[PDB]
Amino acid sequence: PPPAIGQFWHVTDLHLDPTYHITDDHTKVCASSKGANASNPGPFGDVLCDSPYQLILSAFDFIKNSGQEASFMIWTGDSPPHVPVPELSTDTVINVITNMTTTIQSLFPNLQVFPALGNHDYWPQDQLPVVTSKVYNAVANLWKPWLDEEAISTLRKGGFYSQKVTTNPNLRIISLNTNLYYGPNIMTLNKTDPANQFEWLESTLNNSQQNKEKVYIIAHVPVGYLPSSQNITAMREYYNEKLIDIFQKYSDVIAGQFYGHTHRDSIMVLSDKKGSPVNSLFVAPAVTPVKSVLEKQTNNPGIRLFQYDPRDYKLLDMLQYYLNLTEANLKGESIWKLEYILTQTYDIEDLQPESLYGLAKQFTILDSKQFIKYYNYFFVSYDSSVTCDKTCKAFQICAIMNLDNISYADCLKQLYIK
Ligand SMILES: Nc1ccn([C@@H]2O[C@H](COP(=O)(O)O)[C@@H](O)[C@H]2O)c(=O)n1
Ligand SMILES: *[C@@H]1O[C@H](CO)[C@@H](O)[C@H](O)[C@H]1NC(C)=O
Ligand SMILES: *[C@@H]1O[C@H](CO)[C@@H](O)[C@H](O)[C@H]1NC(C)=O
Ligand SMILES: *[C@@H]1O[C@H](CO)[C@@H](O)[C@H](O)[C@H]1NC(C)=O
Ligand SMILES: [Zn+2]
Ligand SMILES: [Zn+2]
Repeated sequence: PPPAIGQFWHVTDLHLDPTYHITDDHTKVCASSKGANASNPGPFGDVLCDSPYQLILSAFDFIKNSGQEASFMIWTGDSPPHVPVPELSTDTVINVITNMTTTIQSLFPNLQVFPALGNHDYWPQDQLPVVTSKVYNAVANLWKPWLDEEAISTLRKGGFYSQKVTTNPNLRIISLNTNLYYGPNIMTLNKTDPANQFEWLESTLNNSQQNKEKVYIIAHVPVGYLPSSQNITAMREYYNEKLIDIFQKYSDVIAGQFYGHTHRDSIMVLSDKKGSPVNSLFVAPAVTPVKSVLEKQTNNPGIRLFQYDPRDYKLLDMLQYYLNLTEANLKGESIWKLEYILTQTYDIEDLQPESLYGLAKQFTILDSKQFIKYYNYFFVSYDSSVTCDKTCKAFQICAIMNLDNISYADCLKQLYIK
């Protein structure tokens, strides 16, 4: 039993659409909808539209009014909205990051925050470079009030840094720019090691290894396989394999990992080369509810809070908060509710890797009531009469339990493939 509980927030993929507004021509409500009629728009947004400022605002207002205390906050990026490149620019990107960064800093003057860059936090999107740049330097200025000179230094070099936490200074947050590894990123094609991030990672980890230090990885694009499709890593396979090895090697140091990018609530469990679970990974869903017209599903906006043991930074639990957008628009109020408490709904001990690996196995049971939950929660309770066939479920399961491609294919073939 632990004598006090550490808590920190994780917010991601804010995707602000400064255009949003209610008007009678639903093609004009928000530029992110790209000309489509916004399905049923309200003051807190629309499924076809990125986040109106007031949604983003209510999310942070709920945190401040939450009645939870927190040592820090993790912010995994993607702040500009989904509109085509010509419609945007480097300066707009920066104004948007600036607004977010300021808005947070105003409401949370005393709170430390550790950002990571996402793939839309650049113009043109996804083209995050190896060497310094206007955006990298822009954010370094904006995030000074939360970071070292040492941190800040590397931040401008290639979009990344690492940082002891003020209120727990043997906890080091490592913020990675995994956008360097994202498919669409033309800057990094054919590069052995973009911005020497692997070198610096291997280096930064090895260093924490010795100094009795625990590490939390923060980043935007997760490692592993995208769970709602077949044999597609989120990053470039090549890098995913490379990163997994690194995490394998130093898993004793890493006490948790945290990502966004997918806009969905997901867990993953890294196993050692031997096949034994050794690191827990957590992909938090987005604040924006945005989606394609052809897509049945999306997320409800979401916000989450983690719990740790201040001694070893072991992960005790996670509480997932959300907005029932439809309701929130019907009432025209920000009723940020609690969706679930992780150890409660799944009836497991903690967030250790063995704990979660065990839950994963329970999912594999024919008609697992457990997996059913996990799939409601996967789209942040968005439709709850939602269902899932054997194949989709297989693609989820394998993703949760297999991070590198050997073991992901074994899991796929095992049951069954073209
Ligand atoms: N509404 C949305 C928005 C993004 N996505 C997916 O999640 C990822 C989100 O990346 P961005 O947030 O950088 O667009 C994309 O790879 C996209 O395929 C989705 O499935 N539904
Ligand atoms: C941020 O953006 C929104 C709309 O674009 C505006 O109403 C809000 O006041 C701005 N706030 C800051 C701190 O820039
Ligand atoms: C949007 O809404 C109006 C009213 O339903 C409709 O007549 C019009 O065709 C729609 N336009 C598009 C692009 O969907
Ligand atoms: C999975 O994807 C990679 C493409 O990156 C491919 O080379 C590999 O052969 C594929 N595996 C299967 C089972 O098709
Ligand atoms: Zn995003
Ligand atoms: Zn993204």
